[PDB]
Amino acid sequence: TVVEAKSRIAVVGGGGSGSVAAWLLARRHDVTLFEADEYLGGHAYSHPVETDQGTLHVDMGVEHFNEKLSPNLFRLLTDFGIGTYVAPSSVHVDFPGEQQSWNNLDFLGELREELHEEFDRFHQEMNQLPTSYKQMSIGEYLDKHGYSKSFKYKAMNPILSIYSGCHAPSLDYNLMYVALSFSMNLLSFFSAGYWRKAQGGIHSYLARIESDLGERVRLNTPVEAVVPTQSGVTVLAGGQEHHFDQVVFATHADVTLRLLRDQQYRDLLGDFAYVPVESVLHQDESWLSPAGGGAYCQFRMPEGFELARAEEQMGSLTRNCNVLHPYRKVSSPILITFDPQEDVDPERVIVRREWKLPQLRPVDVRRKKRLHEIQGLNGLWFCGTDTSVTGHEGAIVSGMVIADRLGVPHPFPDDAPAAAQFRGIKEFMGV
Amino acid sequence: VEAKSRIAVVGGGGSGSVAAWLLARRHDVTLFEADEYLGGHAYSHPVETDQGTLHVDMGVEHFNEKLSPNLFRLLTDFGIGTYVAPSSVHVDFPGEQQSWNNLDFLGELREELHEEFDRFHQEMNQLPTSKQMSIGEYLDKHGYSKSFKYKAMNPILSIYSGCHAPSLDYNLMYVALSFSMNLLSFFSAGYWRKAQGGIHSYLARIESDLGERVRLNTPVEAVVPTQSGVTVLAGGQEHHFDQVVFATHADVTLRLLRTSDQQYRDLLGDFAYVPVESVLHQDESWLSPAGGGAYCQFRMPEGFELARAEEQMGSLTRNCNVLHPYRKVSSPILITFDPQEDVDPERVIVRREWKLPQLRPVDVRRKKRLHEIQGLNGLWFCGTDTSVTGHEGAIVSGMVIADRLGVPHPFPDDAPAAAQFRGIKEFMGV
Ligand SMILES: Cc1cc2nc3c(=O)[nH]c(=O)nc-3n(C[C@H](O)[C@H](O)[C@H](O)COP(=O)(O)OP(=O)(O)OC[C@H]3O[C@@H](n4cnc5c(N)ncnc54)[C@H](O)[C@@H]3O)c2cc1C
Ligand SMILES: Cc1cc2nc3c(=O)[nH]c(=O)nc-3n(C[C@H](O)[C@H](O)[C@H](O)COP(=O)(O)OP(=O)(O)OC[C@H]3O[C@@H](n4cnc5c(N)ncnc54)[C@H](O)[C@@H]3O)c2cc1C
Ligand code: NA
Ligand code: NA
Repeated sequence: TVVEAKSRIAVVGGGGSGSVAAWLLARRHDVTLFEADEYLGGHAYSHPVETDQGTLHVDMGVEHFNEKLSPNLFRLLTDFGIGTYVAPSSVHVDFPGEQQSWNNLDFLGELREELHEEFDRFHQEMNQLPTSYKQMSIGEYLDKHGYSKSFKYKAMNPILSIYSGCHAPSLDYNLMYVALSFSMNLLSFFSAGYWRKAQGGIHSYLARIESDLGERVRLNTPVEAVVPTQSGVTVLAGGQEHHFDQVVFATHADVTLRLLRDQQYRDLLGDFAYVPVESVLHQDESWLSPAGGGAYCQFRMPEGFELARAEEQMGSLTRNCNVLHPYRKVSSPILITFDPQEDVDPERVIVRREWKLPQLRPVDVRRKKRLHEIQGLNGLWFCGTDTSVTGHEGAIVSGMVIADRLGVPHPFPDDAPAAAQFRGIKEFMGV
Repeated sequence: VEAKSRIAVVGGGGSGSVAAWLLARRHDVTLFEADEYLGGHAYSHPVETDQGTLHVDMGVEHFNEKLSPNLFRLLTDFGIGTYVAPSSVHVDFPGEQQSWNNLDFLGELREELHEEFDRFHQEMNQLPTSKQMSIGEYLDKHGYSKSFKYKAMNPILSIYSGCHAPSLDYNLMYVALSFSMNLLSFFSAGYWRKAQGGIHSYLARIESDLGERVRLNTPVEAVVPTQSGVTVLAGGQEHHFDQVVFATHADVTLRLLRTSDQQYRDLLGDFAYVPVESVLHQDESWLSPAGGGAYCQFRMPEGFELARAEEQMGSLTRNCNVLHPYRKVSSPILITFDPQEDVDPERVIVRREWKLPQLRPVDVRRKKRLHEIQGLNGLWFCGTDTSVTGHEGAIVSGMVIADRLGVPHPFPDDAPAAAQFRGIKEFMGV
């Protein structure tokens, strides 16, 4: 397929992937970016919180990345003159009994006493692993390598749930992803992980992308349908018909399919599994740990847990924002509880967000790769979290891959690691 | 070099011992050791406590499975366990609340320097993927404060370079790598492992495995390559060998060597060292009043002058009671390296005097050049001075020499251990 310059190209979905694709495609082509909600970024949302220090753009979805893991995102932020800061992944885990806890800052707690030897063995086994087990599950490994049910549900499951989704079948996800998160110091039982945050919310780089695009962006304009035709492609958005030569989808595969209007498409876009996530921005200081109230990530398992019913019981993850270095002078509590099990005072709740995260079982990964088939067929292209590897870097680099295929080359060839990532994703996507 | 040859090993530290142990296979080896034990820098001193006798690591104590694969397999095969001893660091300076640590964000120095600690980590991480300059030159060219240089950079580097060392003159890549690999960090404790029951445990085993091939308290006096073979003068006796392997520091190697070739002085002279004094004591007045929970505690004495900063050195204490096996103990276990202030003689268990090599790019360039005199006049060189830094660097150079003498790398199966060996063998130019 040959795509001429100055073509009319639409971008459906304006999250991180859409926005990057739209922004690079604004060079070379005439682009329009359709976004259902009142802002750019989607999972990258920074909610304004009023405080004594000013207005804070509090990250409720996407929060963390770093310069090793996310090179392209890092250069992008740099060039936009956006600073990053270190937000170490300090973790404290609370369970029902007296002193029934553990943390990655000190060696205190009954669970630490009960489990230290397994935390220690785990780190060794994880590190020796990347160097069978090709697509294995973390749960299968734990069982086959004699780890206690206590480690499985009191250590493994909570740590995995500091992201990776609480509702998610965390113990079923790919072994290599856990082995890598541990070797790369993203998760650890002995130290806080090396995580970075963007200066003045993650939205900062999107807010710039938004200005740079200007009139090309349609906020509050949900697409209703994308109909490829003999002539070109027809987009029905915000009660109007639009004529384009190409259409780029940066929406979740389920949304992509509902908007697309062949049953090869139903095969490749249907069956994509998701996990509900509820981010709750609140100020109810009763969620803070009485012993670990100084750690960034605080996990709490409610009363009547019962280790035998462990698959049924679920804990809640709170994020102590006041522990973030920019929020040090701020006097008002800033908490984020994901999927709260116990109650959260409605009087103290700033806002709630309801999102869906893709599952990461090797089958889901196998599904993603297969999309290479419908790429650049009937003037359609697919990018986003569902077409790429996990994380923000994965999403925004996927948008870069599609933009590159439409004659806008990778913006940072100079940056060796950023070029390597792009080469990786382009290869993963089969584009 | 034919099999069943008579080979001597001068120096019985980690490198010697590993080389001797692998060379016991294929050849008839003798291991000469000046001191009463095997290991040298790897020393574990017995300390009596209510819970038991502890083999307290006073020299070499840190490694991990990523950094030290060969050392790790060696320990495993000998049935020796390892534990996590995170590199928690607290830095104390003369004023009120004039400190910083890698566990929390408290302290005046933390307030004064947070932005630079943060910038540093980014710059370090982006660097190996981008420099034969010093850490000091980099710091200066990249606008870092003299406060950062002497109150943050210099103390953190102290953990393994020694409070004395012109640490700021050491190569940049060594710092860039120590930071990217989470060995040193201003935001988290480093992933460091310790051997269970002291580091000596693996040496104590090689000692048994060698038996009568080991000659302790037998300092070599001279190594004279002859027309016939080589002649070793050790403990007032003449010994006849076909090959001689030196696992002693280059300065010691030269003093022992008697060759009449100027080149030897060129390659072995000019090697720079740094004195280190390890002090195993129980004087709790060395613990930080604020950071007494961190593993590595640095203290700069009163009258520090930021302008005279090159002249003043601080002292590094190691809070052993923070180690997980030492958690039930009730007697303080401290190790102060190069104490500036007075340490109570009533509370001093023992002292050790050692010398560490300098790691300026010139020193690194010297090490590589030794490839010239290797396997000449029936002599071979291994050790800390012929290899990259650390215990792995040391024992793997002993393995490289053993492999050159027909004893192949013992762990080809272990992919990372094979890769390290391939690396060192290449670095050494052997
Ligand atoms: C709670 C949460 C926390 C996360 N934390 C991290 C983290 O710290 N780091 C990290 O790297 N990743 C994290 N992620 C993963 C995240 O999904 C990705 O990082 C990335 O943001 C996904 O980008 P995306 O644009 O493909 O998806 P989305 O962000 O979901 O973008 C899709 C967009 O399409 C829009 N859209 C939907 N329907 C229509 C329509 N009809 N017409 C037009 N537009 C439409 C949506 O409104 C949305 O803006 C997190 C995700 C969640 C949900
Ligand atoms: C205080 C200190 C702490 C350290 N901590 C660490 C750490 O945590 N981790 C790490 O990886 N590295 C550490 N090191 C670095 C250390 O030098 C190496 O890890 C390694 O132990 C060096 O091995 P080596 O055998 O080459 O040198 P050495 O250990 O010094 O061995 C040389 C041996 O030669 C002997 N010898 C000297 N003269 C003669 C003679 N005339 N005849 C015969 N034998 C002789 C000596 O007695 C000694 O046993 C530390 C070093 C010191 C001094
Ligand atoms: Na600690
Ligand atoms: Na912290």
